[PDB]
Amino acid sequence: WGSQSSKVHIHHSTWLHFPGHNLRWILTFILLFVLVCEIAEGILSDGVTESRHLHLYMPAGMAFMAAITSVVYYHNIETSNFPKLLIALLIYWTLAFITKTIKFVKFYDHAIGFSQLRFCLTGLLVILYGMLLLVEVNVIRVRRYIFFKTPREVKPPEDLQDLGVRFLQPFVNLLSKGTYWWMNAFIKTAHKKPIDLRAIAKLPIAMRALTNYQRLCVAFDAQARKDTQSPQGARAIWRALCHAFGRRLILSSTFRILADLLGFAGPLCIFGIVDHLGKENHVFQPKTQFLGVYFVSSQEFLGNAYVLAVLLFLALLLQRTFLQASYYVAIETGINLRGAIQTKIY
Amino acid sequence: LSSVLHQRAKIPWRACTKYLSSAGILLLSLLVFSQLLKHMVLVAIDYWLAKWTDSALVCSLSQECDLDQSVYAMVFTLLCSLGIVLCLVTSVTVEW
Amino acid sequence: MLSRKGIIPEEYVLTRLAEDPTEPRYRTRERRARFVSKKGNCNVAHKNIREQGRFLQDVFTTLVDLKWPHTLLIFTMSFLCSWLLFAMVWWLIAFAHGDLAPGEGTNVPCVTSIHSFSSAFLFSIEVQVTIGFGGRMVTEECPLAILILIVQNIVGLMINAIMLGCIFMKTAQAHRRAETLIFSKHAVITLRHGRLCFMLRVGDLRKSMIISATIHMQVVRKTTSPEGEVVPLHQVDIPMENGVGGNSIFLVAPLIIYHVIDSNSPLYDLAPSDLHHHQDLEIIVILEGVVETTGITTQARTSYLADEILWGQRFVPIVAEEDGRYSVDYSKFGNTVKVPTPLCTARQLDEDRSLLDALT
Amino acid sequence: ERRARFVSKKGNCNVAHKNIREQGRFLQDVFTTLVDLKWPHTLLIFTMSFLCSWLLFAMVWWLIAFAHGDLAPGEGTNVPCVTSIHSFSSAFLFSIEVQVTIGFGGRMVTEECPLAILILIVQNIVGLMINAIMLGCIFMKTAQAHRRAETLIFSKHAVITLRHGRLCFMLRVGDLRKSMIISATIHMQVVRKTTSPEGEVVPLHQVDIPMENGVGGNSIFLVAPLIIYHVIDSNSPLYDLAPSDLHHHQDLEIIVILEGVVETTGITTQARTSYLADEILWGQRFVPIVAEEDGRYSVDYSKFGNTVKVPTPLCTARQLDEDRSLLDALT
Amino acid sequence: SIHSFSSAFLFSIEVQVTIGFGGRMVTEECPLAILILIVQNIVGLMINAIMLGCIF
Amino acid sequence: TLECLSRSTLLCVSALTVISYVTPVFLVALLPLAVVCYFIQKYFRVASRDLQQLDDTTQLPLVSHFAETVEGLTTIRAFRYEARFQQKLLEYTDSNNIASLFLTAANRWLEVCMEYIGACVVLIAAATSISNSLHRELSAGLVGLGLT
Amino acid sequence: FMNTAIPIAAVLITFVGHVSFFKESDLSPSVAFASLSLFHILVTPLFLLS
Ligand SMILES: CCCCCCCCCCCCCCCCCC(=O)OC[C@H](COP(=O)(O)OC[C@H](N)C(=O)O)OC(=O)CCCCCCCCCCCCCCCCC
Ligand SMILES: CCCCCCCCCCCCCCCCCC(=O)OC[C@H](COP(=O)(O)OC[C@H](N)C(=O)O)OC(=O)CCCCCCCCCCCCCCCCC
Ligand SMILES: CCCCCCCCCCCCCCCCCC(=O)OC[C@H](COP(=O)(O)OC[C@H](N)C(=O)O)OC(=O)CCCCCCCCCCCCCCCCC
Ligand SMILES: CCOc1cc(CC(=O)N[C@@H](CC(C)C)c2ccccc2N2CCCCC2)ccc1C(=O)O
Ligand SMILES: Nc1ncnc2c1ncn2[C@@H]1O[C@H](COP(=O)(O)OP(=O)(O)OP(=O)(O)O)[C@@H](O)[C@H]1O
Ligand SMILES: Nc1ncnc2c1ncn2[C@@H]1O[C@H](COP(=O)(O)OP(=O)(O)OP(=O)(O)O)[C@@H](O)[C@H]1O
Ligand SMILES: [K+]
Repeated sequence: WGSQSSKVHIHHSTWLHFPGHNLRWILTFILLFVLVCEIAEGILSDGVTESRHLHLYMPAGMAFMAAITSVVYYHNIETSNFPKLLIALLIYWTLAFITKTIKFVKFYDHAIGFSQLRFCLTGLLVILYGMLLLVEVNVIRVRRYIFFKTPREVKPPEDLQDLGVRFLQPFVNLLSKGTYWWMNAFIKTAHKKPIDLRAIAKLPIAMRALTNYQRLCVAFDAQARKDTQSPQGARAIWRALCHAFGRRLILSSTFRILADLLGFAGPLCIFGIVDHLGKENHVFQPKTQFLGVYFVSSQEFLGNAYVLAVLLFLALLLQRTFLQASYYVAIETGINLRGAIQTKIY
Repeated sequence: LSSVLHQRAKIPWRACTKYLSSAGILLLSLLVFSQLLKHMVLVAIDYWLAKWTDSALVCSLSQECDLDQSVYAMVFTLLCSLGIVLCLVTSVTVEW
Repeated sequence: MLSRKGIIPEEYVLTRLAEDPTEPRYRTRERRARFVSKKGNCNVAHKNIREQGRFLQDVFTTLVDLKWPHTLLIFTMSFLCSWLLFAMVWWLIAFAHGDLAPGEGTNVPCVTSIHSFSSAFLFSIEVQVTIGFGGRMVTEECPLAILILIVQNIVGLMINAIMLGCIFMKTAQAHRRAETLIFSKHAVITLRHGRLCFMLRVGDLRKSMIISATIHMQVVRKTTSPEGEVVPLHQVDIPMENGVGGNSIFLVAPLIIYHVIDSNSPLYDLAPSDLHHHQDLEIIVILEGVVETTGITTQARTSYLADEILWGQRFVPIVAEEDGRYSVDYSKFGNTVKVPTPLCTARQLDEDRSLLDALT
Repeated sequence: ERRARFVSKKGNCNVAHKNIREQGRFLQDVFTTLVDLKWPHTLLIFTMSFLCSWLLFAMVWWLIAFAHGDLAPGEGTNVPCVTSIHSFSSAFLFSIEVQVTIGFGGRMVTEECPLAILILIVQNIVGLMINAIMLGCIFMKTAQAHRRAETLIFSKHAVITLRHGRLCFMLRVGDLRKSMIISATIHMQVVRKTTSPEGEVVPLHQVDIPMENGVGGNSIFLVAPLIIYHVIDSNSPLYDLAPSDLHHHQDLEIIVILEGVVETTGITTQARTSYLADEILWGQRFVPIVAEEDGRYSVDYSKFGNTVKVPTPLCTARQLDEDRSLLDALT
Repeated sequence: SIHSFSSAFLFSIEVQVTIGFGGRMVTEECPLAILILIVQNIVGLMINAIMLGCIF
Repeated sequence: TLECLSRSTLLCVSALTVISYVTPVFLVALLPLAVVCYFIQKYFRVASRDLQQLDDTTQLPLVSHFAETVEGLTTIRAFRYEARFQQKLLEYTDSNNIASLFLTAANRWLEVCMEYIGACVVLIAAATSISNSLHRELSAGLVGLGLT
Repeated sequence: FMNTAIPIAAVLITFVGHVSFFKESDLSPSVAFASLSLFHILVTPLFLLS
């Protein structure tokens, strides 16, 4: 952080995202959610009593910070091609996994049961750490740098290395794929000077009209080999486009559907938030107390106005990022279709 | 040349002359009044709906400051009718 | 939908020819990029570096390059992180030992006086900084405390030793001494002893001598070889016309440095009529010696573009012989006065000499 | 096997010494050996030095207490020389407190016995000496700049192309850091099993090679990558390298030695690389690299070592200079 | 054991020089003391490190 | 466009007015958020105007190229020159597609940032309304209007 | 006109129907405002699926 003020390498640097990059971010995101769930449960629990009971949420409160710092450390070690330094992250996951495995089993021995949310959250978070750990060793298997003698080092993507490539959306960290953070620097350029065909530059390999034309010709030839149809009907072209862009059209639909389903949670959250706020009934959150600690169950957790309002905020973030993710994928596929079809017509 | 600041004119004059020398006086004022009236109805319908589900949850002509009505249907249907009519008027004025 | 979304996907229309649009592109305001700035700090931006962690491998060298504010913050963070981490360890081991719940019982604490986490944090401070107040002792009870005490002492000594080394290399920094070496803002081309040369002035301001000074000089022009090569920035070395050829120089008073333009110079075909701003030429000067106090080698970098040159002018004499000793009047350091000079090139002057000298 | 390299491409050499009459100089340079050691090994010796010193004096403190007999239970009929020493582990903790200078003060040194006073003096002096020595070793290790040599980057393989008529052996060297290398220097040597007319045989004769500098010096100012070449004059041993004679088992190697004091730590560093016989591409000029952007330059390290093919005669330098001279004389 | 100003000054000596006699400790009572202790330790170590370098 | 623009901006003003009325402590935090919103709108318009002109002036040569190629098809194929013109079309198509991609990405940049700002508004409105309805007894009706 | 009238007309019909022709609750804000927000999120794709 300090040195970047005195270096120019990262002005036009070149990245290499380690194997298992896409699912590494999503695992951090889902566990960043189920750590706010533990925070909400802890704050909900201790308030009914007359003391602090900091052990309910402070572990989660620092786990949330640890996860954020972990992803920042992982990204900083992903922009550079220096896998060695993530040994700390590798040992960290198992260090947390074993300790929280003990916590999970030591809830079962006392018959905590799934009826209490903290047991479900702990159990969910145990596998959320185990699978993250399994990703942290998958990087070892594919690069072979810690123990293996000869590393199988990999070069950065070939398209990134052109200085006439500046639309760097297809190769960037997942979170900035969603929030288009990389665009912010370009926006300052647009305000500083005008935007001619100089500021913007050549598009990546995947969007080049020749690449889309090649994929279209491959689709046509593969279709003509699988099915031997003498006419080339409108359905032939229709299946050609589907076979050339199915693995992206499905992604747009998947993102759009998930955005829609989470979007309806907004109205439903409004229903819950207002319904609980009736007659100013006295708080009766704890029903089954264990060893002097108040355990909050499922309905008790989602009956709290503050908990549901925070949950609504997280739901809006997911909805309004998936919806924009669907838009971009649809536009990218549509623009690729224009490129391939204009070339084919010519 | 240097026009980075100059480019951000925002075209405010290009709009003032447009409305003046093309629309006139009567219809421009009608458009603004109609738009504000319709939006105030939207404020009023939400405000009335809120106070209705509030008080009714067990001389009423006044839109506000009155809580002496067993049924709020009469004033709420009228507000809905005003919104529909003002939408029609607003659309006609803008397009004409 | 409030947005203007309707049935208009065709967008089929015919537009007449459009030419000469109003746009801020009449002239290129940006000038020729300087290869090194006038205060060193070369204005070259590396790009497309395939990073392999080499920047991060040498953390020690990286720490030295950091500014003092950021170095202090990292210094503070390093100590604070070690102090607080071992505070948790001491707190947790005492809490596991059970000597944290107070009472008049048979238990004897492993680390005395630990009552809350605050005392654990203060005990961590005492152990690693070796303050050793001694109200929170380490007893003989649990051997794990002795192990952790050994570990914390070793880690504290290592971090102290490492930061000492870094501070010793940062207090020996001489990047703030190289900034007291002064080059004249603009250099001149003027005749001396009948041969044209590219004069210049370099002076030292402080009283601490720089040992073993060495004035190199390079010309930076794009070069097209007869074989057709394309070198965007070729660097040709330049002599100093010293009495012994070597690059060494002894600098107390501001000396005049000049490159005698002989037959083997790359300045040999320059005319004042082609010394405008947009001329692709630049003269770099490298004054490197060893500072006598710190013993650390330093460089001073300056550049002279085409427009910075001043043809046919001579530097004003600066040194005088006062009562007690010599004087250096730095107010005249960069003043140039015009001298009667030809406008001919170096090769034109050589041709004139070739004929005029051979009278018979 | 195939062909031994004198220095590997990464800069480390491959020469293996044998039959050395070990005089103990390897052991004698204790401080230099520690600096060479890796940080894990340095930390192990660091830990073992302190732990051995702490435990050695801990046994002495236990021994003196046992000899004085003050560790057995007592009721006012005794004053221990080192307070609160009622176990060996107490003596071990006391040793830690003294040498590290933590000084908790629960186990004091009393005025009673003088032997503990002498041992306290010895332990303090030994602790200060070992602390000073480890400081020195750590200060020399934190001042190491061999990891700076890694940031110095050479071309994957070098070329030999015509420039300004004559023939030259070209090369490219680059620096990745933003820092500067003061007083840089590029040496260059050819290593060939060169036989002499007089009867001598040299297994690997190292012939120095000029850098074809403007002023005939070894100084180089390295900020951007530079096409550091060598003019193949008559005296250059590369005067008789046939392009047909570039195959694998051609006994050749081009050493390169990029020196120069690093500005940050003030330490001088070497960079090394060897171009083999088959690692030379005849007649392929380098790709221009230093582009220009708005108000600033731009180096494209993606095209650092790419070489495009340029036409040139496939003749030895002797067959070129002589032929050109004859043509000029005839004309 | 803070009684007069001289006690506070001697306590400052014990902290920065790291002598730490321990007759004037820092308890858990006021958190600001812990923060000031951290500040004095860091500042003392930084000044000591700088003077070491200059002496060297 | 005028109907949609006026209705959109006035709905926004009306919606913000109601949110402020329900929770008076919202507007205090609105002012820093309104400043951020002003910057986003300013920078986006400057970027969007440039990309819009670029998109227009890039799609004109493409249809012109198609028209002229159909005019002189025989002459082009006579020279066996069609490899050059296919490369010209690919550059024109790539230029057109990159202009569209940057315009869409600018649009998505604005939308993501504005909807995150709206999400922040929801959290501010929801938190302050629940607090004000547990102390000042907002009567739970303005809460519903504020949320929706 | 149709785009900006179908939400209000639907909301008008819905509220009047529940009060008069249904009488299945007391029309608490938890239900009234949740249904209002649902109508907004449903109007946007319903008017545009055509
Ligand atoms: C258990 C409780 C959890 C409750 C919440 C659950 C939320 C779960 C979210 C999980 C989503 C999982 C999807 C993962 C895959 C993403 C899409 C993906 O892989 O495509 C990536 C694409 C582009 O790929 P490409 O490199 O061009 O093609 C691949 C290759 N060429 C090939 O052969 O094919 O590029 C793109 O996909 C473009 C970017 C769109 C993606 C942006 C989404 C980011 C989300 C941001 C959320 C912000 C913060 C949320 C915090 C919430 C909790 C605190
Ligand atoms: C981030 C931690 C990573 C390491 C975690 C533990 C790993 C133990 C290693 C033991 C040896 C066994 C496997 C060897 C792994 C070597 C790792 C390593 O060298 O990287 C450490 C890094 C970078 O060095 P590099 O460029 O990779 O080194 C050359 C390399 N071998 C090569 O391929 O060419 O070196 C650096 O660039 C500096 C790293 C210093 C890290 C210090 C962190 C701050 C600690 C402060 C708090 C102290 C905590 C004390 C806890 C005590 C608890 C009892
Ligand atoms: C263009 C910049 C972009 C932004 C990047 C940096 C951001 C900095 C913000 C700017 C304002 C900084 C004001 C800091 C004031 C306090 C620090 C202080 O006095 O040191 C300031 C100076 C160094 O200044 P410099 O100009 O950077 O140094 C010149 C040289 N060329 C160089 O940069 O190198 O220091 C010295 O000259 C060295 C003296 C050291 C003595 C200090 C002893 C005590 C230090 C404090 C320790 C206690 C900290 C307490 C923390 C408690 C945490 C719980
Ligand atoms: C250049 C076209 O590239 C885009 C393409 C899109 C995709 C898209 O939905 N379009 C229409 C929808 C259909 C009926 C035309 C639309 C336009 C305006 C407002 C909202 C909407 N829909 C929003 C979601 C629910 C249905 C109504 C978005 C944005 C862009 C963009 O300029 O960045
Ligand atoms: N194998 C070897 N290893 C280390 N040093 C050697 C070796 N062979 C010779 N030397 C060193 O070379 C020098 C003399 O070499 P030379 O073999 O010619 O004579 P020498 O008979 O070994 O000499 P001396 O009697 O001095 O040991 C001495 O400094 C000796 O230490
Ligand atoms: N962009 C770059 N950043 C850093 N080092 C680079 C870069 N490009 C090349 N190098 C370095 O230059 C040398 C070879 O460069 P070149 O690109 O010509 O070959 P290469 O195929 O990368 O070589 P190798 O297989 O040895 O890595 C290597 O030491 C390599 O690390
Ligand atoms: K001490």
